[PDB]
Amino acid sequence: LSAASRPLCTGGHASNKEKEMVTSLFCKLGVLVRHRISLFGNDATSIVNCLHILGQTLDARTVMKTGLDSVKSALRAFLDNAAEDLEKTMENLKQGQFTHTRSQPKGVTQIINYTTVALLPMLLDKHNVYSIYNTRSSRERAALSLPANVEDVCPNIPSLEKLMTEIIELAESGIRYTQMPYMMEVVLPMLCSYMSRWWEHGPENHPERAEMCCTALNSEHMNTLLKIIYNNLGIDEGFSQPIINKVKPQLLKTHFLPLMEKLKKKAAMVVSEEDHLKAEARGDMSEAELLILDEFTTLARDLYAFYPLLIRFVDYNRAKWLKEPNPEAYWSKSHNFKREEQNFVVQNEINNMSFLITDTKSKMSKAAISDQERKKMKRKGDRYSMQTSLIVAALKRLLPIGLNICAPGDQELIALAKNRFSLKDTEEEVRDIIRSNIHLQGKLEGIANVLFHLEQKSKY
Amino acid sequence: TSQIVLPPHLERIRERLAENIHELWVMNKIELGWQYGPVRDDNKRQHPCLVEFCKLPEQERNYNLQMSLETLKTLLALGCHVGIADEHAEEKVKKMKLPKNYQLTSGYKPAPMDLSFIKLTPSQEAMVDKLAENAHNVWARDRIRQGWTYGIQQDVKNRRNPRLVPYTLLDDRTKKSNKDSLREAVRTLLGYGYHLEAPDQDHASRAEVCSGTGERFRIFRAEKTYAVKAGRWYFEFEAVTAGDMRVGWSRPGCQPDLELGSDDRAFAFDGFKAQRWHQGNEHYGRSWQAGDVVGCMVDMNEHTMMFTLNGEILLDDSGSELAFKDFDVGDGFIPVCS
Repeated sequence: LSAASRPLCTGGHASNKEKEMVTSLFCKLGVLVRHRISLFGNDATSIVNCLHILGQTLDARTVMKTGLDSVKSALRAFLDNAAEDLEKTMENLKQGQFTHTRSQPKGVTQIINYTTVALLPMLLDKHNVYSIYNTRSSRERAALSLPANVEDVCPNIPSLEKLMTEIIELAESGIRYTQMPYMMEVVLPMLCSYMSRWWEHGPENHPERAEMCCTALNSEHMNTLLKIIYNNLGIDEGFSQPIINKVKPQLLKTHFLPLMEKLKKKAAMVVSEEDHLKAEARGDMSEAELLILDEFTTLARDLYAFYPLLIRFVDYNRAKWLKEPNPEAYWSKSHNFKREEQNFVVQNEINNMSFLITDTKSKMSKAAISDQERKKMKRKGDRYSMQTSLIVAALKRLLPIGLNICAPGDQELIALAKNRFSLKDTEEEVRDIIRSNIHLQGKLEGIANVLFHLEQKSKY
Repeated sequence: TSQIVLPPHLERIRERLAENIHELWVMNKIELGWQYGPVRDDNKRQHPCLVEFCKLPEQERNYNLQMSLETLKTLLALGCHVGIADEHAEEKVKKMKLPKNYQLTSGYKPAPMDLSFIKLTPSQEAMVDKLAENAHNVWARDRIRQGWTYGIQQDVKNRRNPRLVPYTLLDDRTKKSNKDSLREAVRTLLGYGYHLEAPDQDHASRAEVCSGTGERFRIFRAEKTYAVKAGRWYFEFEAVTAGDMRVGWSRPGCQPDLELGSDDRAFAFDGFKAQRWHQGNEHYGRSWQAGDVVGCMVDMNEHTMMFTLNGEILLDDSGSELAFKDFDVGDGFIPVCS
């Protein structure tokens, strides 16, 4: 009994047979769902028009979930079981998923899409023998410039098949290889070139409705991952690329910074959305030798810390627009945040005085005000926790100034947290609307009152 | 050790490979610098052995063929498939590539080409080292039978060679010539076009992780008279190398013999497995670097336990400063180690 992909090993043969059933049923769905007639074989003994199957439409949906989710711990189990057929099986599964999401399905398979995407960071043909990304390149040529391709280019032009949040979630699911690249770095760059070139050549606002979260397009963004729109660059090059030429990405990164620094609009939801889009477009995901080359990292981190501190300073009660910005972790930014927090504590004390006596009517408006305050507290709690963690280490060797600056905030929050049940029940409701949604505390590598920030502030 | 026998199907490929490797070896020897010698005049840089493959005598040819057969046996006996796909171009699939380069002087100087541009397999150095080790066993057996270059009890020979110990005495610098010769041989093999796998890598489960476990475990603690009962105490433990070490509290001995944190008598915490030890396994804490202080602390008043690794408090998955809770006072607790 020789152990191999499917020579004798039944443990991996189970998942491989699930994959083979996926392929067979995907052919059986390509003969039926994309009928191109919708009346062929009409009246299958009641009314039905089927492509010689008539019984596998729902069964395929029932069994694809089990086939793709063969095991909950997919990343470890797949690597332990085999290291040969996983790439081709996942590639064919992704291609079939795209060729099924092009059509209008009733059920949504976003969870299974995320589960299959989870295999990509875990780490064959090396994308050379088999072109995994050919169908994805077609589906990406369908929207190679979203500001320029926001029209009826989408297949069959519905508002539900592709021109919705489905395509952005599919892109976020598919493009995730931060832990380990799983491609030859050929077929993705010459779509990313069009995407980034049109990002620079846009100057357009007012995007399409129901797809405001355009920021979920890319998560593995970095250099070579614009003036290279390729119309003449293909003839010029085809040997030379951004891997060898390190000049242009640095120039573009230096160009991006002053434009984003110049944005200092005050009291505008459009300013908030522009800042979020700016953070996603030119954040701190550039992992191109940041440890060795530290000047770029320092400048980028300083700007990404100076922007929101000066943005959210005044009141900015409507903090629900920010979903989950990446923090991208003694400092001047730390001192500025300490000043901002000690100024914010005064308004918090004023609100506490308002809650103490002469309470407003409309208990539902009390709940709304408490929810707004809880949202502000949730937004500020993370940065307060990182600042306290930085301060505690700073004051160890020699930094009495940090402890003296942090002392009034401790008393401010202690006075705030005396008896606030009318705020605590609303905070519980807010935290029950979405439990944590990031589970940042449990990573050890969303937030309430008595956690890491409070204990670190109290420990000193 | 001795390895498996050569299957009869490979005899023709063995003969062809032996012939071409003899040709390359003799022209490399000629290129080394020595010249032809009539009879044993090495002092004049004249070597009778330095002749062409066809000009070799019967005994020398037989010895060279046997040596090539042994090396091919050793190459094929590893276990990895050596099914040749890029056959060497000599009167079979002729793609003559040796005369691409050309060097000639006074004498018989055929032109060899070594394709160093091809990627050498990562396991090829392992094959070279294994060939060296098998030949080390060969000359170890020969010296055991003979008693050459050292007189231990006979006191006939002196100047003991470091070849008795296979690897420790013989450094890489000492056998640079043999290493370079084997490297040239495997380079010629790669130029012929042999594709080799890497069984002794991460592709197959062959790595050795730990020499042993389950025993040679020791327990360190003080006298029973120091069993604290009240107050809140502090003691420090420092780690030098990562490994199976349990640090916590014990009790006066009641269980016969068992490791720390797996019975009533002992409480323990681990970072190598990142799990606390108390009547089972419960994930808790992170690992430690070389030269870290566990920083233990005792809270006897309310029956709570906790740790401070280098001033950093350790919190569990639930996010609490409590390693253990709800345990009887017993006969006190004592600092313990494994």
